[PDB]
Amino acid sequence: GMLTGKHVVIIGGDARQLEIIRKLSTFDAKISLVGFDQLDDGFIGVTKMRIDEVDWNTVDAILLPISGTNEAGKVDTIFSNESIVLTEEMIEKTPNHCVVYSGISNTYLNQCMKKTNRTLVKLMERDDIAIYNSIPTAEGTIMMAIQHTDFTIHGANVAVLGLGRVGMSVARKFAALGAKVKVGARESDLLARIAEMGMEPFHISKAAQELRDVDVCINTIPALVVTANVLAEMPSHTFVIDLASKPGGTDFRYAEKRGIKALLVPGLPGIVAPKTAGRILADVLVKLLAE
Amino acid sequence: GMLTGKHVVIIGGDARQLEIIRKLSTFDAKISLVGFDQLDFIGVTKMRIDEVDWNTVDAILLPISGTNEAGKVDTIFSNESIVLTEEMIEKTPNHCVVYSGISNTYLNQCMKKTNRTLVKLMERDDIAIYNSIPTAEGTIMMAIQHTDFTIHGANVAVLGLGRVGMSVARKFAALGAKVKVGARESDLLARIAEMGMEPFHISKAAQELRDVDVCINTIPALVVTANVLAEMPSHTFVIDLASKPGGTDFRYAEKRGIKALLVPGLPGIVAPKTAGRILADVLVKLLAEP
Repeated sequence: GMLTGKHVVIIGGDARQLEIIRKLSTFDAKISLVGFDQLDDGFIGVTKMRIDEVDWNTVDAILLPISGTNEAGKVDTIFSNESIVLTEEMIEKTPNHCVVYSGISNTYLNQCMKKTNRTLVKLMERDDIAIYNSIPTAEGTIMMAIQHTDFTIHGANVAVLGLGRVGMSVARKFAALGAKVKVGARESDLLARIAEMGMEPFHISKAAQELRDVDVCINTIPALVVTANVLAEMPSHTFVIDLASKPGGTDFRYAEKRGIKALLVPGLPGIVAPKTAGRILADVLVKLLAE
Repeated sequence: GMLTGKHVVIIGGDARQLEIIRKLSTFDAKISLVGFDQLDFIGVTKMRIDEVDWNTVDAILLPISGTNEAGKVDTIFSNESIVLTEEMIEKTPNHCVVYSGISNTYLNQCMKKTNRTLVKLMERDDIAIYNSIPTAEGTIMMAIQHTDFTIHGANVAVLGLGRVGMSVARKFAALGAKVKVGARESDLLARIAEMGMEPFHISKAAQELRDVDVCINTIPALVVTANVLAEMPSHTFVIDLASKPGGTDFRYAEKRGIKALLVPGLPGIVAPKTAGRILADVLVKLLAEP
């Protein structure tokens, strides 16, 4: 009865959340479930409701999707067509010890927490979770690159921008699939690592020169790197997949203008491996809530 | 190795034909295009089937699928109906070669009766191996798309280590799946081991596929039998890449509730430009031979 006597509100999400809802249930947690009216299924301890029906002063924890909220406090859900906004007013009704869990945050969300004096846990800041999550993200990126190109990834020129937690997983998989992979980064240790991985490193400051023959470009850097000048030198058929958190790292307006297909693609793990991704979150959540 | 003086008629096709047209134009072949009135290409003459100067055609290039049993030639670049008849073929010079991917009864019989040579490009080992690449990509794309779990760490079986199977297995292994490959011949079982994968004798499929998440068939024989499917996990996804009717008992699969798909044409679906380039490269060589 790990989570016995604990009350959590689960607000929105995707298929990943189904794994979280299930595990928390089995551990005897009380669960108020918002944004899942389309969810035909039932679970022990789970009560579906509207955000305006939540009993805030008894909630030990608020579980938001990996994406958190938007700048207006709006929470995404694929299990309802209903709008869900998480306000400051709601959060202040919670007990002092109430903790909010997300994947990532933003200014709006960070500001709510700030002013309401509530703790916020951004699960994606845990390098381990971030690394595990890079696996389905890469899978989704590969699936997309294959789907949206009229040529094979095998033998194509592929650039990955950034050799962080995701970039490292993404680049490795394009290479293992037969792409000629080049990775852009600023840090010398990272450029060294790229070389060690048998890939072609380049200093990120030379993107414009280095991307002129690239067929597929995957951005992981959370900053404007795929600028107009970069885009201007790219082949007309290039596919840019931007994995960086909104607004990403691409001049989408310019890409569009010069006819380069560029997409900002979040939530890939929820789309391609929701069971795997969700169970990972569920496992960590059970542990964290049980502290 | 130019094709100057060569007259080729390209009848119908799809996006892969665009790359064939482009190579041939570069190699200076004279090209009559039938069923592309919606197109726009430099160095080509668009026309109707009924307008072709057969008397001077050195080669007829058909879609990968050839024709229907009535001689109909499909195209996505025109609303015009096209049927290649014996009468047309008969008026080509004696040396005229017809190129397709595969053939059928109609085509085989036109060729027999007119005494013209037919080349079925899909039968070539080189073409088969090149095409295995976009096939493997399509397969990976599909496996990723249809599963709620990562392929990384999943149990994946590939049946057959032939032309297609080797490429398919290699790519799932690169993706971090735990890959087992079924084959009959001891040399292929050896190769599977050398590739870092788990081999198993094809005759033990029923037994070895009891814990498989994704099963990819490449064997053009009934190997994913009722007995095999009856032992597999309920959630298993079967992708059958073997030529029709494939190598799976789809009717038992369906009743058993096992997801099983017969998936032809991956190269044309996921990479028609590469598929077209592969065809173009062989075609320029074959077309330049005396």
